[PDB]
Amino acid sequence: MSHSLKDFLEACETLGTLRLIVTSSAAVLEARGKIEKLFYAELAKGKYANMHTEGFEFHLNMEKITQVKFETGEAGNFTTYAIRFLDEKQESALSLFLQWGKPGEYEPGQVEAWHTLKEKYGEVWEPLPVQL
Amino acid sequence: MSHSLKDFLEACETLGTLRLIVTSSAAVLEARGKIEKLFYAELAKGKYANMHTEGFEFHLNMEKITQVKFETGEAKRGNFTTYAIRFLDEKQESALSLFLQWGKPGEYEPGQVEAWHTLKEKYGEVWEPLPVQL
Ligand SMILES: [Zn+2]
Ligand SMILES: [Zn+2]
Repeated sequence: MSHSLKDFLEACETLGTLRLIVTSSAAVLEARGKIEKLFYAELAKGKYANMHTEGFEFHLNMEKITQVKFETGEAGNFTTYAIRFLDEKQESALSLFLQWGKPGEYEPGQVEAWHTLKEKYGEVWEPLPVQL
Repeated sequence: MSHSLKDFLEACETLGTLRLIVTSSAAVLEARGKIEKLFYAELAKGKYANMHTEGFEFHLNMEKITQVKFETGEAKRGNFTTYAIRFLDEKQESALSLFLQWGKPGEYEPGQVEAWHTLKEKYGEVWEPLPVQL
C-alpha cells in the first residue's frame, strides 16, 4: 500500500485531540493538540508539513518518512491507539496517540476515526513521493 | 569547565518562558513553557529530568548529554536575535534546545535576556556535565 503522506496528515484532523511525540537521542517532548491548519514549505533539507498552535509548533520532513504504522497498546486498564511515522532506519520520527480526557475516556467517535484511517490507508503503508 | 546538569536545569527556572525544541531524524516539536516543577527519576535507561504540564510532558536522559552550549542566533522569519541553550549528545548533535520564548519578534520578558547572560556567565558559553547525580 502506497499513499500520499500529505493527504494522511491532513486526515489526522479526524482523530481529535492527540498526543504528539517526538524523540531525539536523549529527550522526549509529548504535546497535546489536534492536527489542523497544516501548511507546507519546501527547503533545502526537505519538504515540510507544518503547524502552529498556541502551545506548540510542529514540523515534519515528509521526505524522510519511509513507512507509517498503526499500533495499539495497553496503558489504567485501557487500550492505547498510536500511529508511527518511521524513517529509513525504521525508527519512529513522530508518534501520534489518541488523547483521552480522564484515563481511558476517549472523545466521541475518536477511536472510530482511528479505525477508519487504518481501514482506508492500511495497517502499514509507504508514502508516495512527496510533491508540494 | 564541568557543572551539575541537575543544578543547571533548576537554574533555568530563572529564564522565564522558554521554547523547548526536540528534533528526531525527521520531525521537530516546539513547546512553550517555563522550565519549572522539574522532577527526577532513575529509569532503566538512566537518570531523567522531567516535567508534566497540561499542554505537554517532557523527559530528558541526563546521562546522554555530553556538552551544553549557549548561542545567540538570528530568526529566519523576523531577522531578530534568538537566545538558545543546546544540549549536545555524543554525536555533537542537539538532543534538546531551549530558546527564550519571544512574544512579538525580538520581544522578551523583562529581565529575561539579562538572566540568560547571567546564566551564561555563571556556567560558561560551553560546559560539560559532571557525572549525573541527583
Ligand atoms: Zn518551528
Ligand atoms: Zn511522558
